[PDB]
Amino acid sequence: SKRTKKVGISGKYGTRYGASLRKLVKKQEVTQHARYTCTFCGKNSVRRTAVGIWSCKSCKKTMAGGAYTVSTPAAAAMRSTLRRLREITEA
Amino acid sequence: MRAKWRKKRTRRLKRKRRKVRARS
Amino acid sequence: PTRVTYRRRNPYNTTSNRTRVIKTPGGQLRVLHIKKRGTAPKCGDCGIKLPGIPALRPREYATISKPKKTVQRAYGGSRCGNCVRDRIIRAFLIEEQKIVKKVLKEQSQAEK
Amino acid sequence: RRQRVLRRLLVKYRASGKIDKHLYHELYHLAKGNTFKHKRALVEHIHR
Amino acid sequence: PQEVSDIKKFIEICRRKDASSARIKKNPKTQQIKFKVRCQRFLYTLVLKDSDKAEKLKQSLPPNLQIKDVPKRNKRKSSA
Amino acid sequence: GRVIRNQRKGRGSVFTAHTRLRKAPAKFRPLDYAERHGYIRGIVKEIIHDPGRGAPLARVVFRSPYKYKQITETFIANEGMYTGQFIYAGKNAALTVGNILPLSSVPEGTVVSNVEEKPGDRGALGRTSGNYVTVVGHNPDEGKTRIKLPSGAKKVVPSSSRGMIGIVAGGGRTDKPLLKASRAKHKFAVKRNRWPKTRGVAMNPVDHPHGGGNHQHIGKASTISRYAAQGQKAGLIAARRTGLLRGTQKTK
RNA sequence: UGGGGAAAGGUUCCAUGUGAACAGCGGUUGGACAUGGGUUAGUCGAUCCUAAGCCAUAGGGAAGUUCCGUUUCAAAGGGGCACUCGUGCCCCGUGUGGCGAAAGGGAAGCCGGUUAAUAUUCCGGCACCUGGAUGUGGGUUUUGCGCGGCAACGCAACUGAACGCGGAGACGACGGCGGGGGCCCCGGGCAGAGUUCUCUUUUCUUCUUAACGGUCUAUCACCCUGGAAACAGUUUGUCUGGAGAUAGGGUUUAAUGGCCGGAAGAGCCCGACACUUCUGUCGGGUCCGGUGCGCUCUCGACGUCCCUUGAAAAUCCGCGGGAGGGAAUAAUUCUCACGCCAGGUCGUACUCAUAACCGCAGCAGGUCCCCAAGGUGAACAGCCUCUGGUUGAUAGAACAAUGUAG
RNA sequence: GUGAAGCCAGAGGAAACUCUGGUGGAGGCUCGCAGCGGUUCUGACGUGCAAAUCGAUCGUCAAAUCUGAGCAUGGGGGCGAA
Ligand SMILES: [Mg+2]
Ligand SMILES: [Mg+2]
Ligand SMILES: [Mg+2]
Ligand SMILES: [Mg+2]
Ligand SMILES: [Mg+2]
Ligand SMILES: [Mg+2]
Ligand SMILES: [Mg+2]
Ligand SMILES: [Mg+2]
Ligand SMILES: [Mg+2]
Ligand SMILES: [Mg+2]
Ligand SMILES: [Mg+2]
Ligand SMILES: [Mg+2]
Ligand SMILES: [Mg+2]
Ligand SMILES: [Mg+2]
Ligand SMILES: [Mg+2]
Ligand SMILES: [Mg+2]
Ligand SMILES: [Mg+2]
Ligand SMILES: [Mg+2]
Ligand SMILES: [Mg+2]
Ligand SMILES: [Mg+2]
Ligand SMILES: [Mg+2]
Ligand SMILES: [Mg+2]
Ligand SMILES: [Mg+2]
Ligand SMILES: [Mg+2]
Ligand SMILES: [Mg+2]
Ligand SMILES: [Mg+2]
Ligand SMILES: [Mg+2]
Ligand SMILES: [Mg+2]
Ligand SMILES: [Mg+2]
Ligand SMILES: [Mg+2]
Ligand SMILES: [Mg+2]
Ligand SMILES: [Mg+2]
Ligand SMILES: [Mg+2]
Ligand SMILES: [Mg+2]
Ligand SMILES: [Mg+2]
Ligand SMILES: [Mg+2]
Ligand SMILES: [Mg+2]
Ligand SMILES: [Mg+2]
Ligand SMILES: [Mg+2]
Ligand SMILES: [Mg+2]
Ligand SMILES: [Mg+2]
Ligand SMILES: [Mg+2]
Ligand SMILES: [Mg+2]
Ligand SMILES: [Mg+2]
Ligand SMILES: [Mg+2]
Ligand SMILES: [Mg+2]
Ligand SMILES: [Mg+2]
Ligand SMILES: [Mg+2]
Ligand SMILES: [Zn+2]
Ligand SMILES: [Zn+2]
Repeated sequence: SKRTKKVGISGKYGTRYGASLRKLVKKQEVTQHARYTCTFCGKNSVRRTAVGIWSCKSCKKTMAGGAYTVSTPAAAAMRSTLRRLREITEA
Repeated sequence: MRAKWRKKRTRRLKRKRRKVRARS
Repeated sequence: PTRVTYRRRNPYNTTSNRTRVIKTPGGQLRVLHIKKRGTAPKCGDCGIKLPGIPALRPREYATISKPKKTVQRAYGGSRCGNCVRDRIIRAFLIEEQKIVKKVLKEQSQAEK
Repeated sequence: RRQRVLRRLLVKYRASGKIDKHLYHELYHLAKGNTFKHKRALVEHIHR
Repeated sequence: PQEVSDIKKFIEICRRKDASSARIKKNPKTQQIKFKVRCQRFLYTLVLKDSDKAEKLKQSLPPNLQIKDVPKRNKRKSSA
Repeated sequence: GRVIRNQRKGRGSVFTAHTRLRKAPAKFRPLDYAERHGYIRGIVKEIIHDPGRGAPLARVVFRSPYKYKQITETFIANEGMYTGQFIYAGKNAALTVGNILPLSSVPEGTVVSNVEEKPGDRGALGRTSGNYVTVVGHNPDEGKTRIKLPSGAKKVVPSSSRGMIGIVAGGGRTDKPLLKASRAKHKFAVKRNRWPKTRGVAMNPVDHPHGGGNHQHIGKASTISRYAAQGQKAGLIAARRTGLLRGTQKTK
């Protein structure tokens, strides 16, 4: 009762656009429809509305993030480095 | 209380006072 | 099984030609034209519909008595009341912290 | 049709008192799964 | 048109400057009596199940305004 | 021949920009005394998406220092901003993500966005989804700052310019292929009409310099000089080199 | 091939009469000819507001007819009071034009009848909106501007200047589910009609209740008590819960739901009696249930898709703030009930198509919408039927070749 | 008509994980009416119904589908999936 061998979510495209393109689109699509835990209220209800907007269904807060993920490794490393630099320099 | 109804209400009082002025 | 016809000059179904089918005491099926449906006002902060306030078109609110358009408390309209409770609590605690913050400065920083 | 008939039976038993909530929740999820074919098979399962 | 709940307010309604006329309608099948008075804006109606109070009210009300008895098969001015 | 396609776009009749669904442009506040000497604060009300663009916009509410009123503006939201935040603007503002402070008051190594080329033009540099600029060094005397642009270029800007801390939201928008004709057609359609693309070799001699022929070919060098007559710049314009980029790029 | 509209046509609409011409044959008939008649609005539209866009003003070009420019290097405005009398003062100031939708936004009318030709307009009955004027009833006040409920909130009223905040107007496509109106279907009863060699407690038709009000209810949501793991509640579709579930008790948005007025006095169906006409008259009836993946419209809670997130303005309401004004014998700036007057201008006939529009024409062509019965059947497939509408396209006799179609 | 993610129940294994039955209703998917288009018969007519029509057979049919009104671009100029 798996209905698929390896194609997964990107089975709606049938036999078009090529295997490599379907694999590339599937890898990035899978992370866009999932659900993520809210950082403020803690409940597991946060979903994507627009290209860079994610909102929680419980506390109704909305946050601006990446295109297909709440946060980016570059932005996380930049926030962490900026916090470290500020606290060492001014304290 | 929109201005049109307030305007009518004060004009109505203005005439009530003029009538009192002519009554005295 | 009689069929019906419009009674006005507009022949198109353009979200302003709202109709209902009625049967008349004369034994005929005609059409009666209706206006649009009013929307209930929402809260200023949270955005939910206030209870106890009717939903009418924006012009009909000028013919209704005042007590039917509000609720007897502070911020009667446009605020649900949970937001009012939040405002009261926030205002009191913020002013209390401002008092303690201001009192601390003269002794701990101006003793010299 | 089958889901409403089964759920109506389960709520009737819970309200009357023939079964308790611990058995109710388990029977609810077994009814959600394709386990019970019909009304007689379900009532037999409660009796057993 | 709006019901008047009790007997008490009918006489004040009938003793007004704009009470143009009034009429009496009787329903034999349902054993019912209807009292109607016509003002400028509304048509007040009173419903009575019993018959005894009808005549007493009829003579108690002021004689100034006219009262009709609504003949059957009401017809227009032109001949039937 | 007739006028070629790329000359008609300058008349601005059919090739204009669609702007019905855009509410306001994105700019900073005007430079004022309060932000030159101290700081002011504002609330973040909403995070909205406007058509034809990435980098979702943010709605911020400030007070009025001179009158009993409030002024609304529209900024570009950096990744990590959320509704209800207090944001600060001025010379003495703290150094956190989302704050607006003059570019002089920043230690080396910080990334900013929506930087003004000159103080008061309300943002010129680095305002696209996932891009930023980095400070390189300061010149305390004869105030000036060296910066590095997203393209790799280096620049010198006056020390009184402004910038807002963080990285423009939107992440890696251009990684997945559009994969479908519709999605691209919508993207260009919402901005300006350009989605139909016509190859110059398939054209007619009256229409395009590449013209016709019994075989589909150009017939002449595709590199066009820097100073050429209007209607001739159709091809590789002022090319310094040509071909696949094998080695490293000398330009920096 | 029915009943009505937008664009377009302009009397083609109705009555009476008729020699010639037209209707590719005839004609007593006609969308033809001649003589007369016919289109009534505070509630239906235009009138109001803005959209893409167009044109004045401040300015700059061009020998010039004129081109650019729409808030731009402009000294660009409006609110109140008292004086016999306009002519005297006192405040605010960032901004300051017009045109542009009979399918966008929008204050208000329903039923029955009536003419040869018009009616949501005319007549009868019963209502509503806006603008403008005034008096009674009731309410509040000597504690000067209301009471009740812990709460969600309630009631026939129940002060609010400058300025400011908010809501409604105000919005995508698709998928299944639930409530309501109309249509369709089945059973019983009262009337009338069709068939009958034989059968059929048989087949068919009518059995209706408007706008506008009163009263009792109907998803979501919210409030109070109490504190959950042997975890619980629960949708067709797994969401919800110590950021407070189950359970018990309440408040509220939403009638196209039940009853009462309007309203049986209406409309409809039978019977019986006069009888030139003018005219009629008198008797009865106008009910009770069921069913559903049924068709159509509407409302509500969910779900999916986007590098596509799906108008603006006029107009209307509540609040924060506290300017001014006002009684103890009456005063009253009470959004409550009743009561007085008025609501200007233009379109309204008819067709909307195998004859009323465009194609040289009474042309097998082209041209934007609303309503949508029974049977077979998966079905707006094909075929037969009911309401309604036609029987109009030059005809008569015979059946060779060659043809067009089957 | 076919049946993508998500969800429920059962079975196997030391584990990592693997099987079975339902639920669900995605796709510039598919058969096929109205609409839109116009491949073949090189059919009919070809001083025709018609200065481009008629019949049978065909392509697509929930999306780059079809369409009304208002506005903009004017001749060496416009517009053009060419
Ligand atoms: Mg105001
Ligand atoms: Mg690549
Ligand atoms: Mg190409
Ligand atoms: Mg070619
Ligand atoms: Mg050339
Ligand atoms: Mg060349
Ligand atoms: Mg080639
Ligand atoms: Mg007709
Ligand atoms: Mg005439
Ligand atoms: Mg003839
Ligand atoms: Mg003749
Ligand atoms: Mg004749
Ligand atoms: Mg004769
Ligand atoms: Mg005649
Ligand atoms: Mg005629
Ligand atoms: Mg004539
Ligand atoms: Mg109107
Ligand atoms: Mg105007
Ligand atoms: Mg001009
Ligand atoms: Mg000039
Ligand atoms: Mg206008
Ligand atoms: Mg309209
Ligand atoms: Mg007419
Ligand atoms: Mg009238
Ligand atoms: Mg107030
Ligand atoms: Mg709209
Ligand atoms: Mg339904
Ligand atoms: Mg009724
Ligand atoms: Mg409960
Ligand atoms: Mg009744
Ligand atoms: Mg009767
Ligand atoms: Mg429909
Ligand atoms: Mg009048
Ligand atoms: Mg028609
Ligand atoms: Mg024709
Ligand atoms: Mg013609
Ligand atoms: Mg069947
Ligand atoms: Mg059929
Ligand atoms: Mg006909
Ligand atoms: Mg013929
Ligand atoms: Mg013949
Ligand atoms: Mg022969
Ligand atoms: Mg043959
Ligand atoms: Mg397809
Ligand atoms: Mg065709
Ligand atoms: Mg053909
Ligand atoms: Mg041929
Ligand atoms: Mg021939
Ligand atoms: Zn949250
Ligand atoms: Zn609230």
